[PDB]
Amino acid sequence: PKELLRAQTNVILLNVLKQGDNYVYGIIKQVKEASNGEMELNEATLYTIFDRLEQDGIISSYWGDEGGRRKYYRLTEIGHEHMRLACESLSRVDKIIENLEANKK
Ligand SMILES: *CC(=O)Nc1ccc2sc3ccccc3c(=O)c2c1
Repeated sequence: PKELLRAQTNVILLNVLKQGDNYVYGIIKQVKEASNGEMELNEATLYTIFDRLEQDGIISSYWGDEGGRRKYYRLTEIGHEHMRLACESLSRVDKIIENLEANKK
C-alpha cells in the first residue's frame, strides 16, 4: 500500500542528506536528476516529511550564510544508524526470498 512507498521515500531522502547537507530546491532536483526525471517531489510534501524526521531526531535544521535566509538539513547521528538498519534489513530479506525459492526443488 502507501506505507511501503512512504518507507521508501524516507530511505532515499535520508541519502541525499547522507552525502552532504542540503536544502529542498536542491534536494528536490537532486532526486529528480537521480531519477532521470521520474521522481518529482513537492516543496510541501518534502517539508512535512522533514518535519516528522526532525521531530523524531532523525535530522536537524540550521541556517546558512548571506543574501537571504536558507534552511539546511543534515544527517544526524541516530539517523545514520537508521539508514543502515534499513540497509541490514535488505541483507536478510534478500537472501530469505531466494532460500524460499530453494526450499522447493
Ligand atoms: C543500504 C541499503 O541497502 N538500503 C536500501 C536499499 C534498497 C531499499 S528498497 C526499499 C523499498 C521500499 C521500502 C524500503 C526500502 C529500503 O529500506 C531499502 C534500503
